[PDB]
Amino acid sequence: HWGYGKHNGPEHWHKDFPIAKGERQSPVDIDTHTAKYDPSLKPLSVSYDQATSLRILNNGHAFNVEFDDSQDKAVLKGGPLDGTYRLIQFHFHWGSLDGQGSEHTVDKKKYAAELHLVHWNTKYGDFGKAVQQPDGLAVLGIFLKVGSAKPGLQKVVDVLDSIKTKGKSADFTNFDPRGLLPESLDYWTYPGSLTTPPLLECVTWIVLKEPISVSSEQVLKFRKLNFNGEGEPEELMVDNWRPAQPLKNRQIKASFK
Ligand SMILES: N#CCCN(CCc1ccccc1)CC(=O)N(CCc1ccccc1)CCc1ccc(S(N)(=O)=O)cc1
Ligand SMILES: [Zn+2]
Repeated sequence: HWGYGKHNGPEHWHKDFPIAKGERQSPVDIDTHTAKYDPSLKPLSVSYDQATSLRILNNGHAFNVEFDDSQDKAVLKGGPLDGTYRLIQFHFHWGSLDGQGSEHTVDKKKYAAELHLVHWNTKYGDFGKAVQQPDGLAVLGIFLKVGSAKPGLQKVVDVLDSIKTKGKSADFTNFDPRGLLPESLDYWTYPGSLTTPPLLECVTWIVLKEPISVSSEQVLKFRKLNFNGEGEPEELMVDNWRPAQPLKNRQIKASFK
């Protein structure tokens, strides 16, 4: 099955998922000099005060912090979006070294990791229906660079020992995702896709310009996770990122001058 290795990685995905070579694939390189300021874009509205986290899961490709999305509790609105998008989960992509790990790049620069806060358009009723729609999802992407620790990330870091291997989950209630945001909500936006199989072209990408800083020790703990299940040979969960895909007939818009 698909993964991030030599024999099942991104260059192989198109055989099972031909949309891998489609017209609106993600991630992409964000060329900052070519992105155009769009004064029509509204400020983002991130309303996470009532978020209800439930569980953290190692799914064999990353780890997901899952939320209760059966009501409008933590929602994303505004910016390029029409309607209300409910937070369902967040996860990260990261590298084996501090100079790689992000999926999006900025003027070809790779960050150490990238956080994805995944939201779905409530007009489609459930997440499975939303992924079948060109405007079904909104993913808020946030770059991580290595420097000072992010205090709001530590509760995630400290539970990773309990979900080392594929298929392990742990209770993860009362986690506040507002502690993972940078100061500025300035962003770039473009129409794209899920960055893993099934690579569905259902995502409005909103990528924040300002990275958050995490410590070397925090990212080192991400790198102790495993792709494998328990009782299988250890394969470290590192370099779980897809590289930049062709922009094709798309324009990246900036919320800021
Ligand atoms: N069992 C099992 C796992 C099944 N998942 C969903 C469970 C679900 C939840 C609500 C309603 C229906 C189904 C599957 C699941 O999540 N994805 C697969 C596509 C999908 C979505 C919904 C239904 C079928 C397939 C999305 C995974 C995904 C990939 C990449 C990014 S990224 N890097 O672009 O942000 C974000 C999220
Ligand atoms: Zn992702």
